[PDB]
Amino acid sequence: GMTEYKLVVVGAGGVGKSALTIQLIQNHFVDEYDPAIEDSYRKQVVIDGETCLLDILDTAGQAEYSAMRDQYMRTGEGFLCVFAINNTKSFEDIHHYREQIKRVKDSEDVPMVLVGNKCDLPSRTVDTKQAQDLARSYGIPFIETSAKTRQGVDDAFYTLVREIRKHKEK
Amino acid sequence: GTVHRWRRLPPCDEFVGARRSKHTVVAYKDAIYVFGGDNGKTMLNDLLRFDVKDCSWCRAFTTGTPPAPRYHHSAVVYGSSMFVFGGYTGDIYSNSNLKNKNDLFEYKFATGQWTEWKIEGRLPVARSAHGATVYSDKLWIFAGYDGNARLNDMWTIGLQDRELTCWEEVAQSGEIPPSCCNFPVAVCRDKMFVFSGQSGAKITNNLFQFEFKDKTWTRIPTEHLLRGSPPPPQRRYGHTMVAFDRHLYVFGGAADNTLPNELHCYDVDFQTWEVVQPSSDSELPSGRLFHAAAVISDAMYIFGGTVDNNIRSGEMYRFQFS
Ligand SMILES: Nc1nc2c(ncn2[C@@H]2O[C@H](COP(=O)(O)OP(=O)(O)O)[C@@H](O)[C@H]2O)c(=O)[nH]1
Ligand SMILES: [Mg+2]
Repeated sequence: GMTEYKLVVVGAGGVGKSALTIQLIQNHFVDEYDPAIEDSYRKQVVIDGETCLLDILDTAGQAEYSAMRDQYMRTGEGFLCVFAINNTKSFEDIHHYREQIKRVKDSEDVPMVLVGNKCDLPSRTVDTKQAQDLARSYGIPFIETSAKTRQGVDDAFYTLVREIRKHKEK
Repeated sequence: GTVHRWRRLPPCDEFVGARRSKHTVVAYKDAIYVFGGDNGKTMLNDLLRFDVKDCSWCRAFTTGTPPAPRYHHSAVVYGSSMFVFGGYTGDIYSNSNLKNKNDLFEYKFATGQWTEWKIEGRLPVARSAHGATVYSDKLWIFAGYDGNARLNDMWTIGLQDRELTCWEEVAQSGEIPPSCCNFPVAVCRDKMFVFSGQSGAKITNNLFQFEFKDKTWTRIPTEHLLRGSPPPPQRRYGHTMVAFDRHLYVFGGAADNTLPNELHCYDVDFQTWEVVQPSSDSELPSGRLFHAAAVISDAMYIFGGTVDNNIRSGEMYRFQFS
Protein backbone atom coordinates (compact mmCIF):
# COMPACT_ATOMS: atom_id res chain seq x y z
CA GLY A 1 0.00 0.00 0.00
CA MET A 2 1.00 3.60 -0.76
CA THR A 3 -0.59 6.15 1.58
CA GLU A 4 0.43 9.70 2.47
CA TYR A 5 0.44 11.04 6.02
CA LYS A 6 0.63 14.73 6.97
CA LEU A 7 2.41 15.11 10.32
CA VAL A 8 3.00 18.32 12.27
CA VAL A 9 5.63 18.64 15.00
CA VAL A 10 4.46 21.20 17.56
CA GLY A 11 5.91 22.38 20.84
CA ALA A 12 7.67 25.25 22.54
CA GLY A 13 10.87 26.62 21.06
CA GLY A 14 14.01 24.63 21.71
CA VAL A 15 12.42 21.38 22.85
CA GLY A 16 13.99 19.36 20.03
CA LYS A 17 11.45 19.59 17.19
CA SER A 18 13.99 20.41 14.47
CA ALA A 19 16.82 18.18 15.68
CA LEU A 20 14.26 15.41 16.26
CA THR A 21 12.78 15.54 12.75
CA ILE A 22 16.28 15.83 11.25
CA GLN A 23 17.27 12.64 13.09
CA LEU A 24 14.42 10.59 11.60
CA ILE A 25 15.46 11.64 8.10
CA GLN A 26 19.27 11.90 8.02
CA ASN A 27 20.10 9.72 11.05
CA HIS A 28 22.32 12.43 12.53
CA PHE A 29 21.99 14.84 15.43
CA VAL A 30 22.30 18.58 14.77
CA ASP A 31 23.32 20.80 17.68
CA GLU A 32 22.37 24.17 16.19
CA TYR A 33 19.61 24.51 13.59
CA ASP A 34 18.06 28.00 13.16
CA PRO A 35 15.40 28.22 15.89
CA ALA A 36 12.88 30.16 13.73
CA ILE A 37 13.14 28.21 10.44
CA GLU A 38 9.98 26.26 9.48
CA ASP A 39 9.88 23.98 6.42
CA SER A 40 8.57 20.55 5.48
CA TYR A 41 10.41 17.22 5.38
CA ARG A 42 9.57 14.09 3.40
CA LYS A 43 10.44 10.42 3.84
CA GLN A 44 9.26 7.14 2.31
CA VAL A 45 9.30 4.34 4.90
CA VAL A 46 7.41 1.10 5.58
CA ILE A 47 5.14 1.16 8.65
CA ASP A 48 2.89 -1.77 9.64
CA GLY A 49 3.71 -3.57 6.40
CA GLU A 50 2.76 -0.65 4.16
CA THR A 51 4.95 1.88 2.34
CA CYS A 52 4.10 5.20 4.00
CA LEU A 53 4.68 8.64 2.51
CA LEU A 54 5.54 11.08 5.31
CA ASP A 55 4.93 14.83 4.94
CA ILE A 56 6.36 16.30 8.16
CA LEU A 57 6.38 20.00 9.07
CA ASP A 58 8.96 21.13 11.62
CA THR A 59 7.19 24.19 13.05
CA ALA A 60 8.61 27.47 14.30
CA GLY A 61 7.51 31.05 14.72
CA GLN A 62 5.25 32.74 17.23
CA ALA A 63 3.06 35.14 15.22
CA GLU A 64 0.18 34.40 12.84
CA TYR A 65 0.55 31.29 10.71
CA SER A 66 2.34 31.38 7.38
CA ALA A 67 0.03 30.16 4.64
CA MET A 68 1.96 26.88 4.51
CA ARG A 69 1.61 26.32 8.26
CA ASP A 70 -2.00 27.53 8.26
CA GLN A 71 -2.79 24.73 5.80
CA TYR A 72 -0.56 22.13 7.49
CA MET A 73 -2.41 22.80 10.75
CA ARG A 74 -5.77 22.37 9.02
CA THR A 75 -4.74 19.41 6.83
CA GLY A 76 -2.43 17.70 9.34
CA GLU A 77 -3.49 14.11 9.96
CA GLY A 78 -1.51 13.75 13.20
CA PHE A 79 0.45 15.92 15.61
CA LEU A 80 3.58 15.39 17.71
CA CYS A 81 3.30 17.45 20.91
CA VAL A 82 6.92 17.72 22.05
CA PHE A 83 8.28 19.03 25.35
CA ALA A 84 11.70 18.98 26.99
CA ILE A 85 12.06 16.78 30.08
CA ASN A 86 14.53 19.37 31.44
CA ASN A 87 12.22 22.39 30.99
CA THR A 88 8.97 22.67 32.97
CA LYS A 89 7.63 25.49 30.79
CA SER A 90 7.61 23.28 27.68
CA PHE A 91 5.50 20.74 29.59
CA GLU A 92 3.05 23.38 30.84
CA ASP A 93 2.45 24.66 27.29
CA ILE A 94 1.33 21.21 26.08
CA HIS A 95 -2.20 21.84 27.35
CA HIS A 96 -2.34 25.00 25.22
CA TYR A 97 -0.93 23.30 22.11
CA ARG A 98 -3.59 20.61 22.46
CA GLU A 99 -6.48 23.09 22.69
CA GLN A 100 -4.97 24.80 19.63
CA ILE A 101 -5.15 21.63 17.54
CA LYS A 102 -8.63 20.77 18.83
CA ARG A 103 -10.05 24.18 17.89
CA VAL A 104 -8.29 24.30 14.51
CA LYS A 105 -9.74 20.99 13.29
CA ASP A 106 -13.03 21.13 15.26
CA SER A 107 -12.70 17.65 16.72
CA GLU A 108 -11.95 15.94 20.01
CA ASP A 109 -10.49 12.81 18.38
CA VAL A 110 -7.41 14.16 16.59
CA PRO A 111 -4.38 11.84 16.33
CA MET A 112 -1.70 13.03 18.74
CA VAL A 113 1.39 11.64 20.44
CA LEU A 114 2.93 13.25 23.52
CA VAL A 115 6.73 13.27 23.31
CA GLY A 116 9.14 14.08 26.11
CA ASN A 117 12.43 14.81 24.36
CA LYS A 118 15.95 15.24 25.77
CA CYS A 119 15.62 12.15 27.98
CA ASP A 120 19.39 11.65 27.59
CA LEU A 121 19.94 14.69 29.81
CA PRO A 122 20.63 13.87 33.49
CA SER A 123 18.89 17.12 34.50
CA ARG A 124 15.33 15.82 34.40
CA THR A 125 12.67 18.17 35.76
CA VAL A 126 9.38 16.77 34.38
CA ASP A 127 8.71 13.39 36.00
CA THR A 128 7.87 10.55 33.64
CA LYS A 129 4.79 9.85 35.78
CA GLN A 130 3.47 13.39 35.18
CA ALA A 131 3.53 13.15 31.39
CA GLN A 132 2.26 9.56 31.53
CA ASP A 133 -0.68 10.76 33.65
CA LEU A 134 -1.34 13.65 31.26
CA ALA A 135 -1.21 11.46 28.15
CA ARG A 136 -3.52 8.85 29.68
CA SER A 137 -6.06 11.58 30.47
CA TYR A 138 -5.78 12.84 26.89
CA GLY A 139 -6.08 9.26 25.63
CA ILE A 140 -2.87 9.47 23.58
CA PRO A 141 0.47 7.64 23.76
CA PHE A 142 3.48 9.13 25.52
CA ILE A 143 6.99 8.37 24.24
CA GLU A 144 10.21 9.75 25.71
CA THR A 145 12.81 10.45 23.03
CA SER A 146 16.39 11.62 22.71
CA ALA A 147 17.31 13.19 19.37
CA LYS A 148 20.94 13.07 20.52
CA THR A 149 20.99 9.27 20.92
CA ARG A 150 18.04 8.60 18.54
CA GLN A 151 16.33 6.57 21.30
CA GLY A 152 12.61 6.33 20.63
CA VAL A 153 12.81 8.73 17.68
CA ASP A 154 11.49 6.16 15.20
CA ASP A 155 8.91 4.88 17.70
CA ALA A 156 7.39 8.28 18.50
CA PHE A 157 6.91 9.16 14.83
CA TYR A 158 5.73 5.70 13.75
CA THR A 159 3.35 5.63 16.73
CA LEU A 160 1.69 8.79 15.43
CA VAL A 161 1.20 7.05 12.08
CA ARG A 162 -0.40 4.13 13.91
CA GLU A 163 -2.74 6.52 15.73
CA ILE A 164 -3.79 8.03 12.40
CA ARG A 165 -4.56 4.53 11.11
CA LYS A 166 -6.58 3.71 14.24
CA HIS A 167 -8.64 6.90 14.01
CA LYS A 168 -9.33 6.16 10.33
CA GLU A 169 -10.66 2.72 11.33
CA LYS A 170 -13.54 3.87 13.57
CA GLY B 1 0.23 66.89 7.54
CA THR B 2 3.93 67.05 8.33
CA VAL B 3 6.50 65.35 6.11
CA HIS B 4 7.39 61.82 7.25
CA ARG B 5 4.51 61.69 9.71
CA TRP B 6 2.40 58.77 10.93
CA ARG B 7 -1.18 59.97 11.39
CA ARG B 8 -3.68 57.64 13.04
CA LEU B 9 -6.81 57.67 10.88
CA PRO B 10 -10.22 56.58 12.24
CA PRO B 11 -10.32 52.77 12.35
CA CYS B 12 -13.06 50.81 10.62
CA ASP B 13 -15.74 50.26 13.24
CA GLU B 14 -17.12 46.73 13.54
CA PHE B 15 -20.44 48.37 12.60
CA VAL B 16 -19.08 48.60 9.04
CA GLY B 17 -16.73 45.60 8.94
CA ALA B 18 -14.98 43.23 11.34
CA ARG B 19 -11.34 43.78 12.25
CA ARG B 20 -9.39 41.50 9.96
CA SER B 21 -6.06 40.34 8.56
CA LYS B 22 -4.85 38.52 5.43
CA HIS B 23 -7.03 40.89 3.39
CA THR B 24 -6.28 43.02 0.34
CA VAL B 25 -6.09 46.81 0.04
CA VAL B 26 -6.51 48.67 -3.25
CA ALA B 27 -6.21 52.38 -4.04
CA TYR B 28 -8.58 53.87 -6.61
CA LYS B 29 -9.22 57.58 -7.05
CA ASP B 30 -9.22 58.95 -3.49
CA ALA B 31 -10.48 55.83 -1.71
CA ILE B 32 -9.08 52.63 -0.23
CA TYR B 33 -10.92 49.39 -1.03
CA VAL B 34 -10.57 46.52 1.46
CA PHE B 35 -11.61 43.02 0.41
CA GLY B 36 -11.70 39.64 2.14
CA GLY B 37 -9.61 38.47 5.06
CA ASP B 38 -10.14 36.72 8.39
CA ASN B 39 -11.95 38.10 11.44
CA GLY B 40 -10.85 35.34 13.82
CA LYS B 41 -13.92 33.14 13.36
CA THR B 42 -14.64 32.99 9.63
CA MET B 43 -13.48 34.07 6.19
CA LEU B 44 -14.92 37.27 4.74
CA ASN B 45 -15.89 38.48 1.28
CA ASP B 46 -17.32 41.95 2.01
CA LEU B 47 -15.96 45.04 0.28
CA LEU B 48 -15.03 48.13 2.29
CA ARG B 49 -14.44 51.65 0.97
CA PHE B 50 -12.49 54.22 2.99
CA ASP B 51 -12.72 57.76 1.59
CA VAL B 52 -9.43 59.57 2.22
CA LYS B 53 -11.07 63.02 2.10
CA ASP B 54 -13.77 62.77 4.80
CA CYS B 55 -12.12 59.74 6.50
CA SER B 56 -15.42 57.85 6.23
CA TRP B 57 -15.55 54.07 6.41
CA CYS B 58 -18.25 52.43 4.36
CA ARG B 59 -19.66 49.08 3.24
CA ALA B 60 -19.29 49.47 -0.51
CA PHE B 61 -22.28 48.96 -2.80
CA THR B 62 -22.18 45.79 -4.92
CA THR B 63 -24.47 43.96 -7.35
CA GLY B 64 -23.19 40.70 -8.80
CA THR B 65 -22.23 37.52 -7.00
CA PRO B 66 -18.97 38.27 -5.16
CA PRO B 67 -16.02 35.87 -4.87
CA ALA B 68 -16.24 33.19 -2.21
CA PRO B 69 -15.01 34.32 1.23
CA ARG B 70 -11.25 33.97 1.29
CA TYR B 71 -7.93 35.22 2.61
CA HIS B 72 -4.31 35.25 1.43
CA HIS B 73 -5.62 36.39 -1.96
CA SER B 74 -4.40 39.10 -4.33
CA ALA B 75 -6.07 42.26 -5.57
CA VAL B 76 -4.79 44.63 -8.25
CA VAL B 77 -6.08 47.57 -10.27
CA TYR B 78 -6.60 47.93 -14.01
CA GLY B 79 -8.46 51.00 -15.21
CA SER B 80 -11.93 51.31 -13.71
CA SER B 81 -11.91 47.81 -12.18
CA MET B 82 -10.37 45.67 -9.44
CA PHE B 83 -9.07 42.14 -10.03
CA VAL B 84 -9.02 39.46 -7.31
CA PHE B 85 -7.14 36.19 -7.88
CA GLY B 86 -6.65 33.03 -5.86
CA GLY B 87 -6.79 32.69 -2.09
CA TYR B 88 -7.95 30.18 0.50
CA THR B 89 -11.62 29.18 0.60
CA GLY B 90 -13.78 27.11 2.95
CA ASP B 91 -15.20 27.08 6.47
CA ILE B 92 -12.67 27.79 9.23
CA TYR B 93 -15.01 27.19 12.16
CA SER B 94 -15.87 23.62 11.10
CA ASN B 95 -12.55 23.05 9.25
CA SER B 96 -14.31 21.66 6.19
CA ASN B 97 -14.41 22.26 2.42
CA LEU B 98 -11.01 23.97 2.48
CA LYS B 99 -9.22 24.51 -0.83
CA ASN B 100 -6.93 26.95 -2.59
CA LYS B 101 -8.33 28.89 -5.53
CA ASN B 102 -7.28 30.03 -8.99
CA ASP B 103 -10.42 31.91 -10.09
CA LEU B 104 -10.35 35.51 -11.31
CA PHE B 105 -12.95 38.16 -10.46
CA GLU B 106 -13.47 41.72 -11.70
CA TYR B 107 -14.99 44.59 -9.72
CA LYS B 108 -15.97 47.65 -11.77
CA PHE B 109 -15.76 50.65 -9.43
CA ALA B 110 -18.22 52.54 -11.64
CA THR B 111 -21.13 50.10 -11.38
CA GLY B 112 -20.13 47.87 -8.46
CA GLN B 113 -20.30 44.92 -10.86
CA TRP B 114 -18.83 41.63 -9.66
CA THR B 115 -17.97 39.50 -12.70
CA GLU B 116 -16.08 36.21 -12.67
CA TRP B 117 -13.60 35.79 -15.53
CA LYS B 118 -14.19 32.14 -16.41
CA ILE B 119 -10.95 31.49 -18.30
CA GLU B 120 -10.50 28.44 -20.53
CA GLY B 121 -7.27 26.65 -21.38
CA ARG B 122 -4.63 25.62 -18.88
CA LEU B 123 -4.70 27.49 -15.59
CA PRO B 124 -2.04 28.26 -12.98
CA VAL B 125 -2.11 25.93 -10.00
CA ALA B 126 -4.61 27.04 -7.36
CA ARG B 127 -2.59 28.90 -4.77
CA SER B 128 -2.52 31.31 -1.83
CA ALA B 129 -0.07 33.82 -0.33
CA HIS B 130 1.19 34.55 -3.85
CA GLY B 131 2.34 37.92 -5.15
CA ALA B 132 0.51 39.82 -7.87
CA THR B 133 0.85 43.03 -9.86
CA VAL B 134 -0.10 44.68 -13.16
CA TYR B 135 2.31 45.50 -15.97
CA SER B 136 1.91 46.08 -19.72
CA ASP B 137 -1.85 45.44 -19.62
CA LYS B 138 -1.38 42.01 -18.01
CA LEU B 139 -1.87 40.60 -14.52
CA TRP B 140 1.33 39.00 -13.21
CA ILE B 141 1.16 36.38 -10.44
CA PHE B 142 4.22 34.87 -8.82
CA ALA B 143 5.09 32.10 -6.31
CA GLY B 144 2.71 31.19 -3.44
CA TYR B 145 1.59 28.01 -1.68
CA ASP B 146 -0.61 25.51 -3.52
CA GLY B 147 -1.38 23.07 -0.69
CA ASN B 148 1.51 20.73 -1.56
CA ALA B 149 4.63 22.92 -1.62
CA ARG B 150 5.73 26.51 -1.98
CA LEU B 151 5.84 27.74 -5.57
CA ASN B 152 8.12 29.85 -7.71
CA ASP B 153 6.41 29.85 -11.12
CA MET B 154 5.01 32.96 -12.79
CA TRP B 155 1.92 33.46 -14.94
CA THR B 156 0.35 36.30 -16.90
CA ILE B 157 -3.18 37.02 -18.12
CA GLY B 158 -4.31 39.80 -20.42
CA LEU B 159 -6.75 42.19 -18.77
CA GLN B 160 -8.17 43.78 -21.93
CA ASP B 161 -10.74 41.38 -23.42
CA ARG B 162 -12.23 38.60 -21.29
CA GLU B 163 -13.26 36.61 -24.37
CA LEU B 164 -9.86 36.60 -26.10
CA THR B 165 -7.53 36.28 -23.10
CA CYS B 166 -6.08 33.10 -21.60
CA TRP B 167 -3.40 32.21 -19.07
CA GLU B 168 0.25 31.95 -20.10
CA GLU B 169 3.10 30.66 -17.95
CA VAL B 170 6.22 32.85 -17.89
CA ALA B 171 9.53 31.21 -18.80
CA GLN B 172 11.58 32.87 -16.07
CA SER B 173 15.36 33.15 -16.33
CA GLY B 174 18.04 34.43 -13.99
CA GLU B 175 18.50 33.93 -10.26
CA ILE B 176 14.88 33.05 -9.48
CA PRO B 177 13.91 33.58 -5.83
CA PRO B 178 13.47 30.35 -3.88
CA SER B 179 9.94 29.05 -3.39
CA CYS B 180 8.20 31.83 -1.46
CA CYS B 181 4.87 32.80 0.07
CA ASN B 182 3.50 35.57 2.29
CA PHE B 183 5.71 38.23 0.70
CA PRO B 184 4.97 41.67 -0.77
CA VAL B 185 5.46 42.71 -4.39
CA ALA B 186 6.15 46.21 -5.72
CA VAL B 187 6.84 47.56 -9.22
CA CYS B 188 9.23 50.46 -9.83
CA ARG B 189 10.88 51.77 -13.01
CA ASP B 190 10.37 48.76 -15.34
CA LYS B 191 11.19 46.14 -12.69
CA MET B 192 9.21 44.06 -10.21
CA PHE B 193 10.63 43.70 -6.69
CA VAL B 194 10.26 41.02 -4.02
CA PHE B 195 11.76 41.33 -0.53
CA SER B 196 12.19 38.40 1.87
CA GLY B 197 9.07 36.37 2.55
CA GLN B 198 8.39 32.93 3.98
CA SER B 199 10.68 30.68 1.94
CA GLY B 200 11.03 28.09 4.72
CA ALA B 201 14.54 26.65 4.83
CA LYS B 202 15.92 29.38 2.55
CA ILE B 203 14.47 32.44 4.31
CA THR B 204 16.77 35.48 4.21
CA ASN B 205 16.57 39.24 3.71
CA ASN B 206 17.48 39.13 0.02
CA LEU B 207 16.03 41.67 -2.40
CA PHE B 208 15.15 40.34 -5.85
CA GLN B 209 14.24 42.38 -8.92
CA PHE B 210 12.47 41.03 -12.01
CA GLU B 211 13.08 42.83 -15.29
CA PHE B 212 9.77 42.66 -17.15
CA LYS B 213 11.24 43.11 -20.64
CA ASP B 214 13.55 40.07 -20.75
CA LYS B 215 12.03 37.92 -17.95
CA THR B 216 15.21 37.98 -15.86
CA TRP B 217 15.50 37.73 -12.08
CA THR B 218 18.43 39.31 -10.24
CA ARG B 219 19.50 39.22 -6.60
CA ILE B 220 20.51 42.73 -5.54
CA PRO B 221 24.09 42.65 -4.23
CA THR B 222 23.25 44.75 -1.21
CA GLU B 223 26.20 43.21 0.60
CA HIS B 224 27.79 46.59 -0.17
CA LEU B 225 26.41 47.48 3.28
CA LEU B 226 29.82 46.36 4.57
CA ARG B 227 31.21 49.43 2.74
CA GLY B 228 29.32 52.03 4.81
CA SER B 229 25.68 51.45 3.88
CA PRO B 230 23.04 50.57 6.50
CA PRO B 231 22.06 46.89 6.72
CA PRO B 232 18.86 45.72 5.00
CA PRO B 233 15.76 45.10 7.13
CA GLN B 234 15.70 41.86 9.10
CA ARG B 235 14.14 38.90 7.30
CA ARG B 236 10.38 38.70 7.69
CA TYR B 237 7.12 37.48 6.21
CA GLY B 238 3.64 38.95 5.98
CA HIS B 239 4.93 42.50 5.47
CA THR B 240 3.90 45.20 3.02
CA MET B 241 6.05 46.89 0.38
CA VAL B 242 5.03 49.92 -1.68
CA ALA B 243 6.93 51.99 -4.22
CA PHE B 244 6.93 55.78 -4.35
CA ASP B 245 9.31 58.06 -6.27
CA ARG B 246 11.96 55.44 -7.08
CA HIS B 247 12.05 54.19 -3.47
CA LEU B 248 10.82 50.95 -1.90
CA TYR B 249 9.06 51.34 1.46
CA VAL B 250 8.88 48.14 3.53
CA PHE B 251 6.81 48.06 6.72
CA GLY B 252 5.57 45.55 9.25
CA GLY B 253 5.51 41.79 9.03
CA ALA B 254 6.67 39.21 11.54
CA ALA B 255 10.45 38.84 11.79
CA ASP B 256 11.49 35.71 13.69
CA ASN B 257 10.29 36.33 17.26
CA THR B 258 9.57 40.05 16.77
CA LEU B 259 7.07 42.35 15.05
CA PRO B 260 9.24 45.34 14.10
CA ASN B 261 7.69 48.67 13.16
CA GLU B 262 10.66 50.43 11.59
CA LEU B 263 9.78 51.93 8.21
CA HIS B 264 12.52 50.82 5.80
CA CYS B 265 13.34 52.64 2.56
CA TYR B 266 15.28 51.10 -0.34
CA ASP B 267 16.83 53.67 -2.68
CA VAL B 268 16.43 51.60 -5.83
CA ASP B 269 18.88 53.65 -7.92
CA PHE B 270 21.59 54.06 -5.27
CA GLN B 271 20.87 50.44 -4.19
CA THR B 272 21.04 51.40 -0.51
CA TRP B 273 18.76 50.92 2.50
CA GLU B 274 17.59 53.37 5.16
CA VAL B 275 15.31 53.54 8.19
CA VAL B 276 12.93 56.47 7.77
CA GLN B 277 12.71 58.86 10.72
CA PRO B 278 9.10 59.66 11.71
CA SER B 279 8.17 63.12 12.89
CA SER B 280 8.19 64.23 16.52
CA ASP B 281 4.37 64.32 16.53
CA SER B 282 3.84 61.00 14.76
CA GLU B 283 1.26 58.50 16.02
CA LEU B 284 3.40 55.41 15.52
CA PRO B 285 1.60 52.24 14.40
CA SER B 286 2.22 49.19 16.54
CA GLY B 287 4.00 46.22 15.01
CA ARG B 288 1.72 44.07 12.87
CA LEU B 289 1.66 41.45 10.13
CA PHE B 290 -0.72 40.36 7.38
CA HIS B 291 -1.80 43.96 6.92
CA ALA B 292 -2.09 45.50 3.46
CA ALA B 293 -0.89 48.78 1.98
CA ALA B 294 -1.66 51.28 -0.76
CA VAL B 295 -0.50 54.71 -1.93
CA ILE B 296 -2.67 57.73 -2.73
CA SER B 297 -1.01 60.97 -3.83
CA ASP B 298 2.19 61.04 -1.77
CA ALA B 299 1.10 59.03 1.27
CA MET B 300 1.10 55.38 2.31
CA TYR B 301 -1.98 53.82 3.90
CA ILE B 302 -1.80 50.86 6.30
CA PHE B 303 -4.99 49.02 7.23
CA GLY B 304 -5.62 45.96 9.36
CA GLY B 305 -3.38 43.12 10.40
CA THR B 306 -2.74 41.02 13.48
CA VAL B 307 -1.16 43.11 16.24
CA ASP B 308 0.58 40.92 18.85
CA ASN B 309 -1.13 38.07 20.71
CA ASN B 310 -3.79 37.34 18.12
CA ILE B 311 -5.67 40.66 18.33
CA ARG B 312 -6.89 41.39 14.81
CA SER B 313 -6.97 45.06 13.91
CA GLY B 314 -9.18 47.49 12.06
CA GLU B 315 -6.84 50.45 12.56
CA MET B 316 -5.94 52.73 9.65
CA TYR B 317 -2.60 54.57 9.57
CA ARG B 318 -1.27 57.13 7.10
CA PHE B 319 2.43 57.86 6.60
CA GLN B 320 3.01 61.12 4.73
CA PHE B 321 5.86 60.84 2.26
CA SER B 322 7.77 63.99 1.37
N1 LIG C 1 20.67 16.65 25.14
C1 LIG C 1 19.80 16.79 24.11
N2 LIG C 1 19.71 18.00 23.50
C2 LIG C 1 18.85 18.19 22.47
C3 LIG C 1 18.03 17.06 22.02
N3 LIG C 1 17.28 17.51 20.99
C4 LIG C 1 17.60 18.82 20.80
N4 LIG C 1 18.55 19.21 21.67
C5 LIG C 1 19.13 20.57 21.78
O1 LIG C 1 18.09 21.51 22.06
C6 LIG C 1 18.35 22.74 21.40
C7 LIG C 1 17.15 23.12 20.54
O2 LIG C 1 16.85 22.04 19.66
P1 LIG C 1 15.99 22.38 18.35
O3 LIG C 1 15.56 21.13 17.64
O4 LIG C 1 16.71 23.34 17.43
O5 LIG C 1 14.75 23.10 19.07
P2 LIG C 1 13.38 23.37 18.29
O6 LIG C 1 13.59 23.14 16.81
O7 LIG C 1 12.95 24.81 18.50
O8 LIG C 1 12.34 22.42 18.82
C8 LIG C 1 19.54 22.52 20.50
O9 LIG C 1 20.70 23.15 21.06
C9 LIG C 1 19.74 21.02 20.46
O10 LIG C 1 21.13 20.71 20.36
C10 LIG C 1 18.18 15.77 22.74
O11 LIG C 1 17.51 14.77 22.41
N5 LIG C 1 19.06 15.72 23.74
MG1 LIG D 1 13.44 24.30 15.20
